[PDB]
Amino acid sequence: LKKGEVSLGTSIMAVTFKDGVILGADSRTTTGAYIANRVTDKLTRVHDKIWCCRSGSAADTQAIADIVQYHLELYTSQYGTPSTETAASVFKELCYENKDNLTAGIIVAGYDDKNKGEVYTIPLGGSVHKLPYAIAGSGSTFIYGYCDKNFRENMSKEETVDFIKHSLSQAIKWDGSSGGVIRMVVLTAAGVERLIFYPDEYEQL
Amino acid sequence: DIILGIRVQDSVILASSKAVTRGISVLKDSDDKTRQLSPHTLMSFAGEAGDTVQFAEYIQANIQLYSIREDYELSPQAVSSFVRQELAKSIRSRRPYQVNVLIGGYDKKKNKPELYQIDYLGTKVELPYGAHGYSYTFFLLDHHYRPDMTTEEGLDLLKLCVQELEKRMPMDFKGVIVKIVDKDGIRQVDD
Amino acid sequence: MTDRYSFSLTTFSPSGKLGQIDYALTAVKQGVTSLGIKATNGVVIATEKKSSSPLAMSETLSKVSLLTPDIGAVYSGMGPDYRVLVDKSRKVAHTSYKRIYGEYPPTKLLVSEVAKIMQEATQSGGVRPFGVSLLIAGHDEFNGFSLYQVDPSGSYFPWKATAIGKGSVAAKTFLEKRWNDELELEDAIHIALLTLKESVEGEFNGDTIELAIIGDENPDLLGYTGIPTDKGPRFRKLTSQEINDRLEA
Amino acid sequence: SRRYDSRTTIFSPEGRLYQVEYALESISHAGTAIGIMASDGIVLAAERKVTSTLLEQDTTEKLYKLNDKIAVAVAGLTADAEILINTARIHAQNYLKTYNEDIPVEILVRRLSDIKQGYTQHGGLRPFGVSFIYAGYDDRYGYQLYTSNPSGNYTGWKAISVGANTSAAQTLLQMDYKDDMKVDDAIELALKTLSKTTDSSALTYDRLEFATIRKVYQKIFKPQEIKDILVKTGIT
Amino acid sequence: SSINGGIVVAMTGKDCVAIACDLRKFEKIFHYGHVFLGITGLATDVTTLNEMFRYKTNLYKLKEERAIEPETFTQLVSSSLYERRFGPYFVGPVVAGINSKSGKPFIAGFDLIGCIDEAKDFIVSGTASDQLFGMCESLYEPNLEPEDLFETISQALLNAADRLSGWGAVVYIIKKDEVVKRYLKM
Amino acid sequence: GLSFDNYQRNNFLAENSHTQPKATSTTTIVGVKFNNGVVIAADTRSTQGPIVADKNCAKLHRISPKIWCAGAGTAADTEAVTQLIGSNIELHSLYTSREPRVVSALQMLKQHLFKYQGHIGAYLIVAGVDPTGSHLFSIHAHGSTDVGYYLSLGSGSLAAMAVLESHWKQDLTKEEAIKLASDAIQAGIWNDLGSGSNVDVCVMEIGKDAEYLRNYTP
Amino acid sequence: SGYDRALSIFSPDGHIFQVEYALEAVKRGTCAVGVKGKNCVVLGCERRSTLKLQDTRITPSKVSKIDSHVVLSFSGLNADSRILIEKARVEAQSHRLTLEDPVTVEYLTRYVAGVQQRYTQSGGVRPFGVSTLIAGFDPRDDEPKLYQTEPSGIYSSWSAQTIGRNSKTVREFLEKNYDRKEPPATVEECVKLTVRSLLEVVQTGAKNIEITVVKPDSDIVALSSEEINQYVTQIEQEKQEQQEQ
Amino acid sequence: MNIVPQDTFKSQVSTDQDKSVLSSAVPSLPDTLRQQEGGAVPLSTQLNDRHPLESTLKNWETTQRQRQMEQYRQIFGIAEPMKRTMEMEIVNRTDFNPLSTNGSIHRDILLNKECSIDWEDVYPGTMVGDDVHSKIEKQLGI
Amino acid sequence: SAAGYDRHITIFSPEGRLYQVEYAFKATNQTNINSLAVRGKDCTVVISQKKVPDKLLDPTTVSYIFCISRTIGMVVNGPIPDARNAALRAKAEAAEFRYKYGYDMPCDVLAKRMANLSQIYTQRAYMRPLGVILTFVSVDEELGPSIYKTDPAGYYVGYKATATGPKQQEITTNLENHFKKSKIDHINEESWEKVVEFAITHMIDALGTEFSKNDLEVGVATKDKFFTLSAENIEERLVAI
Repeated sequence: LKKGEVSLGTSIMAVTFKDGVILGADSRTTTGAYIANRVTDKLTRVHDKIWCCRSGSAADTQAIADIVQYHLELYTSQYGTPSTETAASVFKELCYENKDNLTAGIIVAGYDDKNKGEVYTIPLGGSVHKLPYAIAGSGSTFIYGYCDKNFRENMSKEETVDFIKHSLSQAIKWDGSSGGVIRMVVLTAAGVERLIFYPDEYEQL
Repeated sequence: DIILGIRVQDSVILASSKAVTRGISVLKDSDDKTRQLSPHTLMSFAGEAGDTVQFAEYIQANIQLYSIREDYELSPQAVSSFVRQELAKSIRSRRPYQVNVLIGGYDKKKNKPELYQIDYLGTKVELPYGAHGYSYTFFLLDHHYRPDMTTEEGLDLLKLCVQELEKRMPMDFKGVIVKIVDKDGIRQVDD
Repeated sequence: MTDRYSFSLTTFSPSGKLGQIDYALTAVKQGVTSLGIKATNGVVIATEKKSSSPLAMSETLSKVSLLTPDIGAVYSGMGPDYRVLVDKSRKVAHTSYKRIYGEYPPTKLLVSEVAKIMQEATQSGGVRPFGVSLLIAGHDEFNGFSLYQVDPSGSYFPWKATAIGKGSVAAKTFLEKRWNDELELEDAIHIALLTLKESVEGEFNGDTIELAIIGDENPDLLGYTGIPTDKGPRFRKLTSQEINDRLEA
Repeated sequence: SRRYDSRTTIFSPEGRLYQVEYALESISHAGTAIGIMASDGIVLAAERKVTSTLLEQDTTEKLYKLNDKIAVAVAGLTADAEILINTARIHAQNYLKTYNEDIPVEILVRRLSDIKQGYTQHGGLRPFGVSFIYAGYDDRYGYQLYTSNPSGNYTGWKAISVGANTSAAQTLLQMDYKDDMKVDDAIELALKTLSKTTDSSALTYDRLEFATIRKVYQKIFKPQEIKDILVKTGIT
Repeated sequence: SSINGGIVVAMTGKDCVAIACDLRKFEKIFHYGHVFLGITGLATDVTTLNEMFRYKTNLYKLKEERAIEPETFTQLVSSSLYERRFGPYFVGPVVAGINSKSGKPFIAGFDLIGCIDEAKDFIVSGTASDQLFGMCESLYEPNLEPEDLFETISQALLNAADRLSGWGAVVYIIKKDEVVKRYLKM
Repeated sequence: GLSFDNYQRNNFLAENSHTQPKATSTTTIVGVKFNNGVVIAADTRSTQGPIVADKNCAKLHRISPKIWCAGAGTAADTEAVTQLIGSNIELHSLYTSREPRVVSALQMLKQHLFKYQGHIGAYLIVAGVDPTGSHLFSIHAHGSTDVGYYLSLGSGSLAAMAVLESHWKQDLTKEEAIKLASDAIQAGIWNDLGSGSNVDVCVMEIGKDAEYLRNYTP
Repeated sequence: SGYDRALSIFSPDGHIFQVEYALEAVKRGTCAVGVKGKNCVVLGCERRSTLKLQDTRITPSKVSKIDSHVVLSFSGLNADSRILIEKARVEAQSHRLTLEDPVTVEYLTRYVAGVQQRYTQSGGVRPFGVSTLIAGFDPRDDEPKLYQTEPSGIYSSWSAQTIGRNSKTVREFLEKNYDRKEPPATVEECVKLTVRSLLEVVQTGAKNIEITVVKPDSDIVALSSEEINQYVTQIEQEKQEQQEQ
Repeated sequence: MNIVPQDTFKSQVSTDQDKSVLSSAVPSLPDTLRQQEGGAVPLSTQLNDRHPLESTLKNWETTQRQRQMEQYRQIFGIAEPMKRTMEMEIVNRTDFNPLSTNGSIHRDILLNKECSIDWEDVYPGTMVGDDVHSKIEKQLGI
Repeated sequence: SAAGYDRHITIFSPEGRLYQVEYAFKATNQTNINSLAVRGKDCTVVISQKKVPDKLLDPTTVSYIFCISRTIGMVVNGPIPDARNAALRAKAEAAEFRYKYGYDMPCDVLAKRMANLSQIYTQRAYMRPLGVILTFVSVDEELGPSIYKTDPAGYYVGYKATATGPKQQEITTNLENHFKKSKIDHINEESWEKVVEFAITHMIDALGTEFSKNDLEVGVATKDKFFTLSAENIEERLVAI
């Protein structure tokens, strides 16, 4: 990490449920002890139903996301809608081939008519892992055990929303770089849905 | 590595000490710290071993090429400007090396002697007298310099400076090679 | 290796004439007529908008292009060459002058750059010379208003009033008798309209001819207010409504 | 023959370069330029062959300036001439920056001639097809007048002419030139030669370019000055 | 031998400018027509900049067929300085001149990478915090005659020199028509 | 492009006897977005270290007649980058024959700043209007961009941000937005030593020419 | 026939015709003769009659000093000779820089021949239409050296060689008047022989002859018009006296 | 698929690595006179003390071009990068202008930089060489 | 026919013409099929004629309409290999524009880009023009429905409506007469289906002898997406007059 950059210290979550996937994050961007931006949309979109959340260096992650969106546009022009695995592979290649110059970590959530929603994680270094759910960020370390004790396969939409809300609320509570509102994107067969939850709602949980 | 140059009314006198190497005993009669750029332009150099001689030979080759190509002799001012440009270009993309150059000539078109000094960064300055090496002698030159001095007076002043330098030096200071550039060309004084 | 080179396409004929340049001039002489007139208050550049198909939108293609806020140009010959040269000239106006001296280039220097680019294509090994002729009208502080003509060979000359294209000879003859040192911008516009009226075989209205002027500044076209020293653009393309109004009057 | 003229890098069986000869032949299609070296200055004159009405005669097609001491007269294609003139200006500025002195005329002439010769020795390059008359002053030789052709050869002259009527102009100069003429005599001789060798009815001011180099500064005559000189010389 | 360092003072008069430099030959002020430039710093970089600007101004005069204005020269100097972004010269330049078409005096200053610092009263280069900027500010009065401006700049140079030894100064007074060069061998 | 010559010579001079001359390091910059446009304001006092150099500095840069920006950090880098992006934007608008967009300038600036890996010290606030609406972005020197409604930058950015958090709401008029920006700049001036003097303002509204105001406070 | 359109095409009988055509281009140039003596080398060159208006202060000379001990004359296209001479001078200076020793005559001849050969190894280039004579002495040596180089890149060592236009007559004259067993002892005899050889083709005489004399320890002297005129007058007087009786 | 250029350092060195400038007396050694670099610049000094960003800036558009070609190969096939490289090579090889260094218009059109300016475009930047013949020899390989 | 050269490369004939460009233009009519493009109120419709002389050929694989991007559709008149080459290059150009400038590529900009490439092909001696005619149709967010045509000569221009093919004169004259009668530079219908029906009727009354669902190919561009109709959609449009 080059000196004087901006670090994406956040709370990133992605949970796969019966009807698709949900990607959630906070909205805090800090530079040391000062909150540079308390309203930040960290749910980066790379395709109509393929979204991602970034961590590490903001500039490197933004460049990688732009290149991945370009690649997916070319693929869609040629072959049509890509699967989440292809986007994860492009992300992994971009992160791994430049790991000596760029520090980047991605969490990719996607949906398609065949696989029915998937979550992939590319941590620092460039490895890729496919998981039923993923958490990342500086504030994730405080919810690990919680996330291991309340996740069930094939949950309904409401159960997944509540699980993500509770976990992100705890991460916000215990982490200094996590705060603000909770933003969630639901990817299902119907379409893309946006959800925002304010502090006065999740702080009472 | 001590070089001196004194400009008098009709000529330029350049004096250079014998070059020595650390831990090596050498006995020779030659001037390896001076190159004749042209029949009326002489150059003396002092600095790091290797780089300085390569630069001096490069400059001499370029000036000889110009003289052959144009069938004409460059003025001392043009020679000094070319040397300054090449020296600035040499350290363009590398760590600078220690080098100090005294260029003495006799402009035939102006019919007058000239002397220039260029340091390691490429700063060309026209001087009435100059020295490099030990850092003592500028006071002696200042108190005993006149713009209208003859060759003999300049040689006497150079002898006084050489004696003063030898006295402070721990008797390891060998002889000084002295050359005179004037209207008749470049000659060496064996006195 | 025979792949390291390519023989020159333009070569001297036994009579001493470069054949490709002459053929490019011949191609230019078959194009639609364009003209330029220099007045004491501005320079008028005019041309005829040809249309192979009546269903084509005439406003989508413009034969008059803004090079700089003070310099404009018109072409006669091949359209694609005009488009490529206009793009290159717009890029050069910024790379060579504005990013160096902090100001837009004069008319003569931009014309010289365009002429050099055009000449470089006549001494090459795989590109034919550009088959266009150029009329460039501009204004600069230290030289007033200027009009130049650039040949496919890369030669440019200043003109008081000139015309290129199919009816270049007739237009030049008409403009020889209708030019003087006391001419005004409005008189120049009227003379240009009259000269174009004798060259258009088909419908002659505001949607078949195109005009532009280099005159006084237009501060309303800057798009921002607050800086007195920021002069507005002097190049202005006359609308079809204004052309119709002038034709009626 | 037509089997040995399509390329610039092929010799004819007799040992002739046909493209270079065609480039030399192309010179006679341009206006006439005359250079005369006087005992205290240099005079350059040029006849505008392709000048008619409706042309801004105030604003130079044959006379160009390289530095404060060297000027050129052009006969041939104007675009190639501009290319070579910009190259010569850059070379003169480089010489001034390097040696802190003004470049001698012969060095610049030789550089341009070498460029011209190099352009005749590559398959993908055609000869420039321009001729230059160089008028310059330097502290080595004084005033000097040179000419260079598309082949890459250059020569020094006391009075030279290029263009469309070179033979007649050279004959007139040979008849009338004197080694002790002044600048005014050279101006009068150049004007008389241009008037005699012109293809127009009269030698009007609108079809002439004039320049002088004299003590050292240049002077490019404006149309009013040209008209005044024509009136003085009696040509009117 | 030494030479490095120095001071440059630029002041604006009624219809004239004054540019002054110190001196022990080697003068820090050079003119490219009716525009003057004074550079403080390494002598090698000063000479390099002088040669480059003479080159560029000669080419500009040959092409444009006219002299270069102070504003255009200021922009040119800024761009040339920014070209060496990662290898910048150890210099501070100051430009003075009179616009030959409008007559308004122009003075500007630059950092080592060509950031233009245009001041309407006066500009000090080399040393601007010890005894020069304050004394120039105290002694400055707007809209002075050329003689008054010359006296003010000479007084400022003397005050800076005092705060004795071998000292000289070169002062240029620039009007729209003629330029006066004076020495201060005091 | 930019030359790397004399890098070793400069390092040697710094390490042996010489000190490299410093570069101007530019000072409050603010941007406030109101219902039908944006306002970008900056302080006008520039100080050379601890000494005030000028009481009226134009720190507002122009990219397009309706796209403006204000920069902090190295002044030369900010000016050069803004001018280069403005030339590119003008060429692109001529090529497409359309009004330039703020997103295009943002993309160009981001890619250019990421090319040099943060060696160009320009931190920008870019505001503007285009056929798609009014936009306001913040650009970091390493090539990262952020979107917001009100932004502050510079040495006195904390006081300006406090003022903005105090008196900002979604529905604001042009006069209220100008007053809020002026108040933020004034707080940065009074409570910090890096800002002073007057304020430069630029207002860009949808469907109207950009209005540039110098010395709004007097 | 059809085999003369490129340098890379052999003819059925085994000739490259473009080389012959370059030699034909050479044959049009002015005559150039080189004579090797007992202790000197003399290079004579024929000049065209100068025109009335042509300047006579700055015209390039036929004989050029490549180095303080080596001179070079040419015949053929005058423009390519400048390129060859410049390359030779640069190579001489480079060799002196790299090896601290001035070039030998054979080394410079070989370099010029190599450049000429290298300019015949591509179809997009034109060979130099110049044939050169290189004369001098090896450093710290008293053996005269004279070499001839051809456009194809072939060089040879001669004792007396004429190249250019009407060179066959001068070559026959030298073959009938020069014997290698008895080279001229003095410089004056060599100069007289060179003048008499040149006068076979030169229409006017002293005003179309240029002579350069090279002697060891780098002694290169270009004769003036008066000396050549004296030689020509003496030769004409001797010829008239011999023809009288 | 690289964003920042990689492998910019030399792996081997020799005295005859610069094939264009080699001595004729000793072909295994470089020609110092014709290099025209200053006369005191050994090659080893080029291996140490370089600005870290110089390599990144010097080879930046090439890396993006290579990444674009790799993406085309992955998505479109071999034919698309083959055709792009063939067109670019034809355009580069046909051009030969010894008196200029500015690129052609068609090269910019192929590179999609018709209306793009960088510091390379703004800043495009002797006794021996730098003439037409040297460039002819370099181009033709003789 | 060219006399000497110009049979191989693109240089000027003595009359000042480029014969290779003209021959490439002539090569565009080999397919003997016609295409027609019209603009609706907020949509654009392209209709092309399908010919399947060989009964062994699979009809579903025969197509000359391509989806360059989400908003831009393209119709190619000419041989199919150059058609596919141009389609791939257009896709790459549109994606590169979107990546570089941060917004979707307009139709006119893509047409100008392809025209610049065609100019490169017409000027370079070692490159040949593609013997195809391209028609880009879309709904630009700043200009509404848009049709732009580019030819092998490097010339591009926008049309209120257009028709290209071996029988383009009849369709062009019929469209001109209709526009003169209705005095509107477009079609005053709010649904793209009615515009498709109008274009089918115009093609029927221009070419003659009608056609079935297997002899037609229809593409519709809206402000959201460009799509290509199938056999059932074309047949249903045929039913409604």
